[PDB]
Amino acid sequence: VILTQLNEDGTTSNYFDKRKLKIAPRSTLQFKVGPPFELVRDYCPVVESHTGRTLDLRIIPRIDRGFDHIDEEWVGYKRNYFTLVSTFETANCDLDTFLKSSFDLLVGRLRVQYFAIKIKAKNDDDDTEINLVQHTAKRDKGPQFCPSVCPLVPSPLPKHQTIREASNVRNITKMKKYDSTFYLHRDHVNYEEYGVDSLLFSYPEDSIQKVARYERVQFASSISVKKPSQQNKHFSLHVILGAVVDPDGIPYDELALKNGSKGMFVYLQEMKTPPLIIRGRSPSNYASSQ
DNA sequence: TGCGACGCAAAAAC
DNA sequence: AGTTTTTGCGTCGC
Repeated sequence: VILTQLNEDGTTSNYFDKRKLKIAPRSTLQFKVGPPFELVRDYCPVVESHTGRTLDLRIIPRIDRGFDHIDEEWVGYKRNYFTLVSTFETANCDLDTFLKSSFDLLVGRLRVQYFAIKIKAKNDDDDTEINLVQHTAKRDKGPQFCPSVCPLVPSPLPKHQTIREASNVRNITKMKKYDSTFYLHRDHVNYEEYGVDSLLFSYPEDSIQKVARYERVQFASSISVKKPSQQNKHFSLHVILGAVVDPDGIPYDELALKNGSKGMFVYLQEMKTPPLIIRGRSPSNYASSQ
């Protein structure tokens, strides 16, 4: 009834079918590693502005809640939360050096203001985009919002246990313990070490995330989860790493910038999950029906 | 059909 | 060690 896989950090992922077994909402059995991500493609090259060295980039994503591996399918539930986390790494550039340097896109050089991640959901069979929604912990007693673009600096991805432990922290002492894992506070660096043109100082806010954490995410309530044939639709979750540039023939999205003007989120790399099945609100999707 | 809404219930968080 | 918080899902009614 429960199939267990050992995670990289020694925790377990426990896959179970909610058609057959109902587990408490806050049970640790609800936390588990989801489908592995695969490269879709690389897009615009990035180079360091004097050396000309190409920056090696890699998205490092993981799903930590919401998806079970059941009979060779990855299965989520429309009504339930998923968590998708991601960092990126620069294999050829240590963070401290990276933040002091400056980088251009090779398209013809556009200066990179900052790096950022966004997530998307798609129908994996036809590439149609599907809306995602997020809640706060307060859920219906708080606002709903769409996943946002997250400025980030390169970092290793925290272990599954760390994401679990940090999921519902409010206590200040505990927040302090995790702060260095999730944030870089630019206002605490020695400004004299940095040039005006440095990458660190073109990030939009002083508090810069090291990890993009999309928690309490759902597929939009309007999604149709079956095809007309009654076959399940296949969905995929996508993580895109971009460079944000000043807009003043390559893939990009427009972005509401800090100064008000219309930025460009230029695509650098994209990864996606294998096909996902989403179970809808039908009673037959729940053990309560049996 | 199935969706927005209301809120029970059970373990985490403190 | 009691209270509050968080989140899967049972249910009503349109």
